[PDB]
Amino acid sequence: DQLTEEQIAEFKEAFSLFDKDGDGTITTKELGTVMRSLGQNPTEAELQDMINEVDADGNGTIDFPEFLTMMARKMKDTDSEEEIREAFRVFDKDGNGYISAAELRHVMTNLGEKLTDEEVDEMIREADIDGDGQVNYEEFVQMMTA
Amino acid sequence: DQLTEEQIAEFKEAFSLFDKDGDGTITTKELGTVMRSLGQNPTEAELQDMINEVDADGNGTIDFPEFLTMMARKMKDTDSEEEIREAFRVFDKDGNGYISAAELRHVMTNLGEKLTDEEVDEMIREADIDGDGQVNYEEFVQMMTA
Amino acid sequence: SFNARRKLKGAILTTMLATA
Amino acid sequence: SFNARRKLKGAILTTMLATA
Ligand SMILES: [Ca+2]
Ligand SMILES: [Ca+2]
Ligand SMILES: [Ca+2]
Ligand SMILES: [Ca+2]
Ligand SMILES: [Ca+2]
Ligand SMILES: [Ca+2]
Ligand SMILES: [Ca+2]
Ligand SMILES: [Ca+2]
Repeated sequence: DQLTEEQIAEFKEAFSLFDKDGDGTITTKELGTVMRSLGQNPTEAELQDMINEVDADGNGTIDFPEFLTMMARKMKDTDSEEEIREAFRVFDKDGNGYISAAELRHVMTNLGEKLTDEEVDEMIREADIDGDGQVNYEEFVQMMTA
Repeated sequence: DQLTEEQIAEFKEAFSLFDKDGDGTITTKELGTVMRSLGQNPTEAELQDMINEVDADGNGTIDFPEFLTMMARKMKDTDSEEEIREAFRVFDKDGNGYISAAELRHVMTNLGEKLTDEEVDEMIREADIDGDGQVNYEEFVQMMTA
Repeated sequence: SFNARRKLKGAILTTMLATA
Repeated sequence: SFNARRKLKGAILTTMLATA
């Protein structure tokens, strides 16, 4: 059923974490910046490859539809769990199976987001189905699905 | 389940029918142009109202996410059938209950699209569940759902 | 190649937005 | 008002794209 207004806002939030200058386009420099913030080390040719896979208009940057297309391909076939587990590990830095409030704050700080203790606690609450104050792997998965 | 690559392309096609100059933004002038092509007669203040309902960044024009938001609101609650029936009537100009090939060509011509007889026949075939060579109301509905 | 399904869906979606 | 669900979903989606 129908793409929803809230779904769109979620995608727009993700786009804004890349598009830090809010000019409406994601460059290879912006892609690289976010990826390195998340502990990755892509090469220039790898960033170009990412953009070329979805650069429908050939202008060398990513616009909103092209960004959605990137996402749709990523989210398509995740049953191996390889990709989801890689993303979870970004957050679960100590590898203990639970994303703590401190761990979430680390990632949000790396992404350039200023948040209060109360804001981050509310984020945990959103994902924290079992109420234990931390986000496990299944809870993380459910945040993408849900 | 997940927004798909094809869904995105469908939305991008709709956006392009408005964004005829392909500059990535839909202006009130472009909105008006499409609407009048489809037999509507919006006033300037009505076009402004449409843009203001979704103009998150206040720049007076519609970008891709804002366009998706417009769509999502439209497509939200259509059970009265009022809106779908209005759109069907745009195509079913003679009111006989079936969108003919000629009727589809009329609308595509009005929208500024150059298409061959073969292309338009393929469009009919896509919607024409019962194989009668024309598109009825239920077939039209199913094209939005499907 | 021309994708008739995308073309017709795009036109239908446009017409829905262009409605009251 | 700050929407924690949107914020966390946006960050998760970003991290998924930023993966191999
Ligand atoms: Ca940018
Ligand atoms: Ca591009
Ligand atoms: Ca941990
Ligand atoms: Ca938990
Ligand atoms: Ca334009
Ligand atoms: Ca705007
Ligand atoms: Ca007819
Ligand atoms: Ca039929």
